[PDB]
Amino acid sequence: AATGSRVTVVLGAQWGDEGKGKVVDLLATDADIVSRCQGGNNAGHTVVVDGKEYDFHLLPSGIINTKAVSFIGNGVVIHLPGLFEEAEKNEKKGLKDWEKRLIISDRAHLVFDFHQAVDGLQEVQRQAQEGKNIGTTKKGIGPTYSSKAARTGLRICDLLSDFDEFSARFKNLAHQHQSMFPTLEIDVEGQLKRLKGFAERIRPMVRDGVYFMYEALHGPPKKVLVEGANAALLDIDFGTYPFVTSSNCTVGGVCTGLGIPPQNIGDVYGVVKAYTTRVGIGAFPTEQINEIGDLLQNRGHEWGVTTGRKRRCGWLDLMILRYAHMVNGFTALALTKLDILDVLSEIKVGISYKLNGKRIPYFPANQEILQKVEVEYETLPGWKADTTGARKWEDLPPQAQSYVRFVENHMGVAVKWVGVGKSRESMIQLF
Amino acid sequence: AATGSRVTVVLGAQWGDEGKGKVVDLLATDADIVSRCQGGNNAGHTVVVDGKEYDFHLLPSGIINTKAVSFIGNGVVIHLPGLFEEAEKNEKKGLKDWEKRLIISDRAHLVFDFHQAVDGLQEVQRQAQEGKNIGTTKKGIGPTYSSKAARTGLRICDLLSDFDEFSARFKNLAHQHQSMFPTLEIDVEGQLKRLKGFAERIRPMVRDGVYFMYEALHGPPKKVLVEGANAALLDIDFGTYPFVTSSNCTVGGVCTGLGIPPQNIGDVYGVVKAYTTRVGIGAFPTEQINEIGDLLQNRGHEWGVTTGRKRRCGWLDLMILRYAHMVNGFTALALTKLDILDVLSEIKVGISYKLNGKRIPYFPANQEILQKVEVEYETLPGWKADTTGARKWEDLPPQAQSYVRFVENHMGVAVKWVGVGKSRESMIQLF
Ligand SMILES: Nc1nc2c(ncn2[C@@H]2O[C@H](COP(=O)(O)OP(=O)(O)O)[C@@H](O)[C@H]2O)c(=O)[nH]1
Ligand SMILES: Nc1nc2c(ncn2[C@@H]2O[C@H](COP(=O)(O)OP(=O)(O)O)[C@@H](O)[C@H]2O)c(=O)[nH]1
Ligand SMILES: O=P(O)(O)OC[C@H]1O[C@@H](n2cnc3c(OP(=O)(O)O)ncnc32)[C@H](O)[C@@H]1O
Ligand SMILES: O=P(O)(O)OC[C@H]1O[C@@H](n2cnc3c(OP(=O)(O)O)ncnc32)[C@H](O)[C@@H]1O
Ligand SMILES: O=CN(O)CC(=O)O
Ligand SMILES: O=CN(O)CC(=O)O
Ligand SMILES: [Mg+2]
Ligand SMILES: [Mg+2]
Repeated sequence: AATGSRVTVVLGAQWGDEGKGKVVDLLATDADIVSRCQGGNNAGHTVVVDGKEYDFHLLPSGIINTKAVSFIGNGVVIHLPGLFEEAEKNEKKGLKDWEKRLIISDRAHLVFDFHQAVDGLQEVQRQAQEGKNIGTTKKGIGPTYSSKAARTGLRICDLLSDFDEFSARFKNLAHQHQSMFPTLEIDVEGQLKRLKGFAERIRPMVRDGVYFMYEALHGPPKKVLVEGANAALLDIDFGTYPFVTSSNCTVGGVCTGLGIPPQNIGDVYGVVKAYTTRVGIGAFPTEQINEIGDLLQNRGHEWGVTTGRKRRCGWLDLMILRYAHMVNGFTALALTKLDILDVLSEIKVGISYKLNGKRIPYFPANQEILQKVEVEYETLPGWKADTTGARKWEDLPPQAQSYVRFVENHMGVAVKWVGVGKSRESMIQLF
Repeated sequence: AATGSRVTVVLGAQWGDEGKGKVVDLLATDADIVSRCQGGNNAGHTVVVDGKEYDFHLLPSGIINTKAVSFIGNGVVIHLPGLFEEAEKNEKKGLKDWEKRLIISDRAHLVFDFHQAVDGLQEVQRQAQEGKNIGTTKKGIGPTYSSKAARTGLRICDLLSDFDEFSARFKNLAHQHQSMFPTLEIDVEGQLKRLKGFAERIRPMVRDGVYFMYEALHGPPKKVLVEGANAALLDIDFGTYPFVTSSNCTVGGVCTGLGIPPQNIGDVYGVVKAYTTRVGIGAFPTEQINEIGDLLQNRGHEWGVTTGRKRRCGWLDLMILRYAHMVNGFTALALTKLDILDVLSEIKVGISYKLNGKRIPYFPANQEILQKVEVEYETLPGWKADTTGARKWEDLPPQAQSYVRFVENHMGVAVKWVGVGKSRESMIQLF
């Protein structure tokens, strides 16, 4: 107890959009603190409660919980205009006094308008050069994380300190990018002015996140929830590089993005969609570009919560999941969108990859090798029944139960939740 | 046990060069695997054994241990020429068959010659512009971590796959930098050719680090040691930004740099020098630019193991140490270079900072605020006796013991080791 309490973590086990927003929302009901540790607003997390639906991006999904404090960690890159723009969209949905329960770490880096603009330019440039780009959300996430590493980026604490100093580096940073993209137009005083405004708006919410989390973990017992963004296979280190996002979406990102030791990390839940989706460029072994893909894409309403882009769809892929578990060490899983499969007579599930007629011993570090593998499946029998109404383990029909077990067994991790709808109550807790 | 074994970690608690090489060497004697998780060869870790001295940079310090396997994780950025150049320097010291016990993660990013060249240029540019630069080791660490985030950098697996594809992106990446520094000269085919050579040299050592560490942690019990590089206050997120290195030197870096969950991290030792040193630009509250600084710098032989640069010296600083503990959650400490203090009649120790005559509640996120604080000290009585010979807790004289306790008490972390020399046997294990 001297060490402190342990946070609960919700992580994406695939290529994002697995249902982290829904899982976090569920768990956030009785949490004292809900936080984001990495990424920016490239994330799109959907929460449904009482017929009311919200789409969060920078705001932690537990922001709707009026008793809880939503915290944005130092690992997150913030675009201030987008933040308020987002918060103000949810005001119109009933989000009241959110600015009263939102803490922002003063070490978080800032996404500047030219970062997003550079994001665009770099994509058009890679496309109109090598034929294809990464397919980023063009939210300037990659550019801003690149300025962070370079140590040229600015942080919250910078914006709130002397503004004349800030403006000095801001002008200099901008110029640096214009050197990358001469055709890049930046309204220095224009943007810089708005920034000056934002400073006073955010100021009251800002704090030292390190002391904040530390004090929280060692003071009277509290329940802290960490909302992962993106997912394992999108991890800058472990994902399908270079077709990944620019932050560590894996468990280690919790430590680096909030400044807490591995001794303060409790349960780490892996959010697993019953089938796989990917939005953007890059290998997708079980991708189904056919009638099956369309049923999944359509029945699942698979379109970017952030870009409106239609997501690619495929069968469940155990190779990526097992790989994800090796890096995150999930304590239990949340198997989502099981109901999407209610209508299939049979459901194929990828179990291994084969390159030269030979099976691969492990998930390829080289993404191109992945674009050449021939996955071998395990056809399972559908249940052809509506499960959207199930609320208990028994409500599920026989073949639905077998599907959950198939997942538990081939991964070696227990399924603690089963999603059968997008609304908070459309959940089944198995233990 | 189902989860697996837990690794032991050695981290720097200050601004580097605290003695991690000496601590790792000590602990590596009976380790099965010793690894690096972040940084590159900007690191300089000194090991002394049997009168024989080694200076490691990319090679894990446990490389001298012939029974153990030295592993370079995916969080590390490698400059191949420097790696062999380093390994070949230690051959001339008796390092035999090292290439037989060195594993290299195939996801590690590559530092290219132009990265180091860009490092130089950027420094000269910041200096000859705003008056001062960061004071990097000019090993191209910042530039290569910036290419990683941008997803433009290349990795081991890339170098070893099709070389024609590699060369394609290599040429493109180079051009990108020349756009940053037009005066930057790159011998594409020249460098690219050498790279082609290195590929075959490193190839046999490369492996999938994720599967490697995973298998190691779950197979028959083994002892894995993780050698941190740089230190807490140099952390890209938590250090004295922008006067920091470009990787997470804190505990979370172990998870992201090796792909292991917080559940596989055991003891995390903080290496603490009895006084503080910093090499490069940036705030240094207890810095002693005087006769005291010279005695410390001189008696301690404080000059860069990597750049030959004379390190800045100051009294011990508890503010940074306590802050370091908040982020790393040290389980025990290694108080090094206690013997350097053998001659002082009294020893001042910084306990808090004061900005406006008022004490600060916590370590400033803004580094400039740090350049304005007035530290308040706690003068302790020296022992004025030679401790270089002590090997037990009792050998130490009264005032030496009080110094160790002062540290244990003001940090809330136990000192498990006390350094009284640079040789492996010049250690005292308190428990
Ligand atoms: N039918 C159904 N929809 C679900 C379920 N869980 C989540 N969803 C929806 O699936 C979508 C997942 O996209 P997204 O919100 O981006 O996931 P996130 O980015 O991981 O938070 C959302 O529109 C959710 O409402 C489930 O169990 N069943
Ligand atoms: N006298 C003395 N020297 C020590 C002790 N521990 C380490 N050193 C020396 O202090 C220096 C620390 O620099 P460095 O090797 O860069 O530390 P690292 O980068 O943290 O591994 C080395 O030259 C060590 O040999 C100690 O207890 N006493
Ligand atoms: O540089 P970026 O803008 O991050 O784009 C890099 C790649 O990563 C993808 N991507 C980024 N965030 C994603 C997300 O987040 P959530 O699960 O939190 O809703 N869900 C799905 N895909 C996501 C993009 O489509 C792109 O291929
Ligand atoms: O971009 P970089 O080349 O990393 O420089 C950024 C800043 O970080 C410092 N620095 C980097 N590695 C260091 C080291 O490592 P070890 O403790 O492992 O031996 N020990 C001390 N100082 C170190 C540099 O002096 C500089 O101010
Ligand atoms: O929910 C977020 N994503 O799916 C990203 C996007 O819309 O591209
Ligand atoms: O041991 C490494 N450092 O001290 C870095 C340097 O020499 O600058
Ligand atoms: Mg989403
Ligand atoms: Mg060193």
